Amino acid sequence: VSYTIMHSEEINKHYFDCVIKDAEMPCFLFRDLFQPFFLVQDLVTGDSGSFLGSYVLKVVGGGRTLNTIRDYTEEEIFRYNSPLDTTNSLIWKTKVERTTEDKKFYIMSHESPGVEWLCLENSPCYDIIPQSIYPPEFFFKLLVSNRGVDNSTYCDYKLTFIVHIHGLPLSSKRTSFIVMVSTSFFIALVVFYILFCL
Amino acid sequence: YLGQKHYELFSTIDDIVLTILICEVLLGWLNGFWIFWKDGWNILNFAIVFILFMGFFIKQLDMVAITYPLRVLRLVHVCMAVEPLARIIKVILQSMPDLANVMALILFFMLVFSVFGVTLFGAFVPKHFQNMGVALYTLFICITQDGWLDIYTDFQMDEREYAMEVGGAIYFAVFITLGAFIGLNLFVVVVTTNLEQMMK
Amino acid sequence: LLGLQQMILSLTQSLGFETFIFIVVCLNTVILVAQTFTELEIRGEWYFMVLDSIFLSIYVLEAVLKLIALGLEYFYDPWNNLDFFIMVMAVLDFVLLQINSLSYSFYNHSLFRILKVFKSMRALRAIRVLRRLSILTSLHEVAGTLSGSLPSITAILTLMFTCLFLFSVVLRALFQDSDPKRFQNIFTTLFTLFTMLTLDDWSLIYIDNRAQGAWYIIPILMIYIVIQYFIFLNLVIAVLVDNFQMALLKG
Amino acid sequence: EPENVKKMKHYLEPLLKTPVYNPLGLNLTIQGSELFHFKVSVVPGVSF
Amino acid sequence: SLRILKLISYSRGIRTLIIAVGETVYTVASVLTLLFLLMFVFAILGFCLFGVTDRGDLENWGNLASAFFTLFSLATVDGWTDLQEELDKRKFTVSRAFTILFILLASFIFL
Amino acid sequence: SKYDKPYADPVHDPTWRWWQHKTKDKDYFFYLFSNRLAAEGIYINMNAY
Repeated sequence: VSYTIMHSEEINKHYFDCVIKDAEMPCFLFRDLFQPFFLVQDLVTGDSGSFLGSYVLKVVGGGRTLNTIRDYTEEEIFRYNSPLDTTNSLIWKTKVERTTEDKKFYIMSHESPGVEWLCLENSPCYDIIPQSIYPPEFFFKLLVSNRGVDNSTYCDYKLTFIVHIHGLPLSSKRTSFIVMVSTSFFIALVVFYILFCL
Repeated sequence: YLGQKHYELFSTIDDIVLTILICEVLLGWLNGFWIFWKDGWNILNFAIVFILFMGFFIKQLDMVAITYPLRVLRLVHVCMAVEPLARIIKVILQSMPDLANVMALILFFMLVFSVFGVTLFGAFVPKHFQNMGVALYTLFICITQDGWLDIYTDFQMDEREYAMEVGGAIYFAVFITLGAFIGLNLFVVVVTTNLEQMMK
Repeated sequence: LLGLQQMILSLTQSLGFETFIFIVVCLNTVILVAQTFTELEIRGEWYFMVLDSIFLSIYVLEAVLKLIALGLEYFYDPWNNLDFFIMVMAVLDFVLLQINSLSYSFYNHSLFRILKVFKSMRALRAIRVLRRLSILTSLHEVAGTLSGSLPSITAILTLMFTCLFLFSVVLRALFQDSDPKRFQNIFTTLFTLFTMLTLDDWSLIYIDNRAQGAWYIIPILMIYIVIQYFIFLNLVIAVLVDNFQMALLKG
Repeated sequence: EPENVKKMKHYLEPLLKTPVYNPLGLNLTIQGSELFHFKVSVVPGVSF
Repeated sequence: SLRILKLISYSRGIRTLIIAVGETVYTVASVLTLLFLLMFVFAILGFCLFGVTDRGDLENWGNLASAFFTLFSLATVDGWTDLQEELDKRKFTVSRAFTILFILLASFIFL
Repeated sequence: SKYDKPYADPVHDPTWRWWQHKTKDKDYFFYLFSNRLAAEGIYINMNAY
C-alpha cells in the first residue's frame, strides 16, 4: 500500500481520493501512471518480503459499482488485455519489450515503467454516462499470476483483487456531440435574434 | 547582559515617554477635537498613542513587536517636523499615488503573463512553479532580477538539448527583461515627475 | 443578401455581439480562471475540458459570424487578426483531438503544452475583450504617454541585440575547448550572455574561470559587461524619463 | 500531555480536587519576592 | 591613498565639478537619514519576528550587526534568494510576505 | 480466518487491527483493576490474545 501510494505521489506529484473515501480501499486516478508493487507474506514467521519477480497483469472483470463484477471469457481477455487484438478494445497499454509465449500478454517486473490506461472504443469506457454529479466510477477486477514466468519457487501466486478508478474520460464522440449541438443551438438562437430584431 | 540592570529603568522611561506623549495629545485636543480629528498627520500620532496606551494599561499580546516599532514611528514623525527632511518626505507622499497606477499595471500584466507561465508550470519543475501563488511570487523574485541561476539550473536539462528548455526559458527570459526594464523605468519616471512638482 | 445582408449584419452585430459576446466571454473567463488554478483541477478534470470545448465552440461561432461578416476591414484590425490566428490554431487542435487514432506520441506531450499555451492566448483574448468598458482614464493616459516614444526604445533594443550578438560571437569564439559545457551551443551561449547582462553570477563566472587556466577572458568579460550595462540602462532610463517629461511639460 | 495520560488525568482530576501533572517535562515559573515552599507528591493507587 | 587624494585635490575642472555637485550634500544626507530610519524600523521588526522566538534564524535576524547587514542585503537585490530559502524553514509562512513587502518598499524607494 | 483479505496491511498479526485504538490508554485500565473499580473485576489483557 504505502509504496504504491508514495510512488504515485512521487511520479505525478499529486494525489486525490474518491468522494466516498474508504480506508481499506483507496482510489486511483486515470491520469496517473499505475505501477503496483507487491509483497510476499509468510504467515508462520514474521518476515514480509518484496516480490522481486516477473508476473502477468490483466483485467479479468469489471463493474460500474461494487457487487457488479462480471467474469470474462478467453477471447474476451484476448480482446481486452493484449496488443494482438486488431479492434479498438485495449483497456490499457504499456511500453516494454518482454512478452510471454505467443506474444499474447505482457511480462512485468518491479522495474517496469507502469500502466497507462486506454479503455478504447470496445471497452466499458466508451458510451458511458454519469448517474449523478462527480466523475463516473468503475471497478476493475484484475489478477497477478506467476505461472510460467518464475523459476524460484514451486507454486504460483494468483492474486485476483479489485481496484477503483474514478475520473473516467470522455469519448471523442461525446465532445464532438456536445460541441456540434452547442454550435447548432446557439446559431439557431442568434439567427432568431437577428431576424426578430429586423 | 545589559537588560538585567536596565529593565526597571526601561520600564520607567517607557512610562515617562508614554505620559509625555499623552500629555501632548491632550494639549492638542485642547484647541479642538474637530481640527485634531480632521488632520493629515495628527491621526497617525493619535493612533500610535492609542494603540500604545491600550497595550500598556490593558493586557495585550502586542509585545516588544508593537512597543518598539510604535516608538520609532513616533521618532520618524517628530524628526519629520524639523525642516531639513520634511520636503523629501512630502514629495515621497506626493509621489505614492502616482506610483499606485504603475504598481497596478505591473500586477495586471504580471497576471496576464503568469497565465502563460502556469500553462508550463505545476507538478513538473515544481516547488517554485506550483502552488499558484508561490509561482506568482517566484516570478516576482525573478523579475526583481537577482540570483535566478538556481532557477535556471532547476529547469535545466529537460531533454539536455532543446525540448522546452529552449522555449519556456526564452519566453520567460524575454518577459523578465522587458518587465524589469519597464518597471524600473516607470518607477524612476514617476519619481522625477513628482519632483518637478516639488521644485515648482 | 449582399450589402443589405451587410447592413443587417452591422446592426444585429452591434446588438447581439454586445449582449451575447459579453455574457459568454465573461463565463468563458470564469471557467478559464477556474481551469488553470493548479489546486482545483483535481476537483475537476471532467467538468473542465467539456466546458472548455463548449466555449471553444462558442468562439468558433464568433469566428464564423466574423467570416460571414463585413470581411476585409475585419482583417484590418490587428486584434481581429490575432482572433483569426487563435481560432485557426483552435480548430487545428480541436480536430487533432477529434480524429484520435494518430501515429505520434501523446499523453501530455510537448504538443499538448503548445495547445495549453494556445488556450492561454485564448484566455488573454477573453480578458482583453471584457475590458471594453472602464479601462480607467488615468492608466489610459499613463499607457498613452508610455507608448509615445516607440522608435527610440525599438532602436535601443536593436542596438542591444547587435551588441549582445557580437559579444556572444566573440565569447563563443574565445570559449572553444575551454569547458564549454555550460554554453556548448548557440542557445546556451546567448542565455549565458543574458546572465552576464543581468548581473547573475558573473562573479561566480570569474571564480570558476579562475579555477581554469585562462585569465584574460575575465578582464574581457568585465569590460564588455560594464560597457553594455552602463550604456544600455542609462540610455533607456534617460529616454523614458524625457519621454514622460515633455508630456509633463504640457497639461 | 500526550495522548497517553488523557484518560488518567481526566479520571483523577475530579476526585482528588487538585490538578494532576505529568513528569519528565515539568517546568516552573514564579513571579514573587519571597520564599516559596513546594511539595511534590505521587497520586494514590500506583505505589505502596 | 589619502596622499593620492591630496594629489587629486588639484585639477580646477574637477573643482568646478565638485562645486556643481556640492549643493546636494544636505539632500543626500536627508535620504541617508531616511534609509537609516527605515533600516532601524525593520531591524527592530525583524528581531521581533525571527530573533525573539529563538527557534533558529540566528545571525540573520538575531545579533544586531548581523541583522543590520542582512537587512541592507535585502534592501538591495543581492542575497535575497538564499535568505528566502533560509527563512521559509523556520515555520513562518508570513515571513515571505513580509520580506517581499520590505523589498518592494525599500529597494524601489531608495533606488 | 478473516485475514484472507487481498489488500496488504502495514503490520502483520491481524490482532493489530483489534488492539490499536484501545492501547493508547492501557495504564488507565490497570488503575481501574488493581484498585478494584472496574467492571466485574475482570482484567482483559491485550498481549495475552
